[PDB]
Amino acid sequence: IIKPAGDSAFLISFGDEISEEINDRVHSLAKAIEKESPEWLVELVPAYSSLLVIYDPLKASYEEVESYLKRISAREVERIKGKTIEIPVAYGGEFGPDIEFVAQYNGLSVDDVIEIHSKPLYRVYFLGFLPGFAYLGGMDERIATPRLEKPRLKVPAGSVGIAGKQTGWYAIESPGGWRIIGRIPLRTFNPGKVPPSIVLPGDYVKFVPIDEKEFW
Repeated sequence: IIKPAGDSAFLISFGDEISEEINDRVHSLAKAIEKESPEWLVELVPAYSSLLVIYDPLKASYEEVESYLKRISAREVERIKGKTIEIPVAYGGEFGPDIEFVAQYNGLSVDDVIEIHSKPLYRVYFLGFLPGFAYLGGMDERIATPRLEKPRLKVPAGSVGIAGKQTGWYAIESPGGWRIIGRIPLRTFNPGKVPPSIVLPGDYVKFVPIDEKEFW
């Protein structure tokens, strides 16, 4: 989101949001630009939710520089879209027993847990098999919540939980003491599918709140 920034400069702007996903967009974009090295490039100054771009006005016209940054940002968003798997989660109620305590331990409503949880773009950083679990990075800290004092013996397949600053899900029924906030209806790990998990490390995940009814 792309605005002029004074003398021979533009600011890409994401914007206003201190955020690890934001931080990495900035960085990835600066990188995407550095991959081209356009001949008109003077400086790139990342900030937490923006990137300053400065150009040599003898090399590139203003209108050129503006257009190009619009085009390189389009292609960054398309690259990240291609890497993004959308995951429906029915949050609260029977599907997540522990959501009320997550809210309350953090001083929020349940609806707020749901927005804060499903807002980021998560990175899949590790997968385990047998029992399958997907471990994710990128959770907002306002929903951080320690584990149950004693684990449940049977967590249904698809449970989305929190455990400190981590979120992830139980791919099949298994023990665990993570705070369960929602359940996924997709069979996320399926031996005898190729590949056998729907996300692989290095993929991104977008959780998508659904109701009970387009859960079943």
